[PDB]
Amino acid sequence: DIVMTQAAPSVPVTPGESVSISCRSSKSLLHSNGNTYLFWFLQRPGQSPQVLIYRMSNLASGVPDRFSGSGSGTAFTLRISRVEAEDVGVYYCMQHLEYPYTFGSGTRLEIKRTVAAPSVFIFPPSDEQLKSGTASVVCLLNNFYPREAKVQWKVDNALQSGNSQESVTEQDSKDSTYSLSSTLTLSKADYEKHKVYACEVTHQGLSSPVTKSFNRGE
Amino acid sequence: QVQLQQSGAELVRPGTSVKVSCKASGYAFTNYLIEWIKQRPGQGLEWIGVINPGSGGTNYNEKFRVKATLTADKSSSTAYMQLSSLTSDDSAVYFCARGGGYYWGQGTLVTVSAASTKGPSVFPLAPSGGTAALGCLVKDYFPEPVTVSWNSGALTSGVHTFPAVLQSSGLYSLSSVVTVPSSSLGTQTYICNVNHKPSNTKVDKKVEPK
Repeated sequence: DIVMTQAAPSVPVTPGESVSISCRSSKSLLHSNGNTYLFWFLQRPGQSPQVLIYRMSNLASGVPDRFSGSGSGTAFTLRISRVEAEDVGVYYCMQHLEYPYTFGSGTRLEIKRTVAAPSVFIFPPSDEQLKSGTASVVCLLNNFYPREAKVQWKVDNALQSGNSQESVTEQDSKDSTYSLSSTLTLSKADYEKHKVYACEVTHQGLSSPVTKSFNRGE
Repeated sequence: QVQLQQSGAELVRPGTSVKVSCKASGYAFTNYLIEWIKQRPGQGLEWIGVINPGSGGTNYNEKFRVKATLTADKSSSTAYMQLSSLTSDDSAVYFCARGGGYYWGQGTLVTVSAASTKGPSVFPLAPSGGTAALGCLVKDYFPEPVTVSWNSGALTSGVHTFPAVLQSSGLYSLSSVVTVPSSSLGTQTYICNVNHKPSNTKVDKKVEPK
C-alpha cells in the first residue's frame, strides 16, 4: 500500500498567524493525468470529516481561501493563513491514487492564547448519592490554558493515590481554554469517617499550587 | 442538496453481525461511488472500501476483506455495510462518504459488548468574583453515549459537558457543569436534562443551592 505519514501530531499557532501542516507519502501521488492525488481533511470534535483541498493544491468548494495546499509528489503542506480560534481540530491527509486509500495519522491544531490559571471549585457528594452507599467528590478546574494541569487529592491531609479519575474538554472554539474535572470516589462509610477533603491544583499559571477544600458537615 | 443519511447507533453482541445503512438523496445514486470509513474512539480514520452502486463492483482494504461486505440497493438509493464476527475491536463510528470525500454521512456508532445496558443515576452538583459553578453528575451507565442540556437548551453559555470516563466497574460516568451569576441562584431554576438513549432514560434534575 501507499503509506501516509504526518510527522507532527500537533502544531501550535496564535490566531492571526499562519501555520503549516506536513504530510509525506511512500510513493509519488502523481498520476499520468497530471494531478497529484493528495487530499486534506478537517475533522472537528463530534463531526464528520470535511474536505479542504483536493488533488494537492485545489481549494474545495466553499472552503475559505486562507487554506492552501502545495507539495512535491511525496511531501505536502497544508498552509492555513490568518488562523482563527475556530480552526481547532484535527487535520488529516489522504491519498486517492491507488487502492487501498490511506490516511495520515492526523495533526491537531492547538490555538495559543494567554496563559490562564484555572478557576477551581470543589463539590461534596450529594446527600442523594450518599443514600445509595457511594460518595463522589468533584473538583472542577475551569477555563484554563495550557492543557497541562495536575490534581492531587488530600483527605485529612493524606495524599490520595488510585481513587481519582479525570476528564478534560476539547479546547474551546471561541476562547481557546480547557476545563478539567477530577472525581474522587470513596465509599459512603469512608466519606463519613474523614473530615477534610482537598483538591490541590498545579498549573503553569499558578506560582504555587492552589487548594480548594471543604469540611464534611459544614 | 446532496445528503447521506446513516442508520442509528447499534449495541450488538460479540460474534454476531451488524448491517448499517447509508441512504443517499439529492443526486443520481448510481453515478457516484460510496466509500466507508472506520474511526475508533479517539483515534484516526481508516479506509474500509468502496462500492460502485451502478455496477455493484467493490474494492476492499485487505484489513477489512474478511470483516466487511459492501452492497447497494438501487431502488432505495441505499448503501449497506455488514460487519461479521464482531469483536470489541469493531467498536467505532463508521462513516459513509461519496467518492472523493466532499459529502459525508453523519456516522453510525457501533458498540460491541456482551454487557447489559444500564441507565444512569443523576446527582446534583450544588452551588455553594460573583460566579457560581453548578452541575450534574451522571453516574454508572452503559453503553455510551449520554447527552446533557441545561434548561431544555435555553442555557448554553458557560456549559461544559465532560467526556465520559470508563470507571473500574465497567460503567461510564460523566459530569456536566455550568457557571452562572451568583445573583441568579435565588431567581433562576437550573435543570440538567440527561438523556441515555440506550436505556431510554430521561432525567430532568433540578440543581438547588444548598
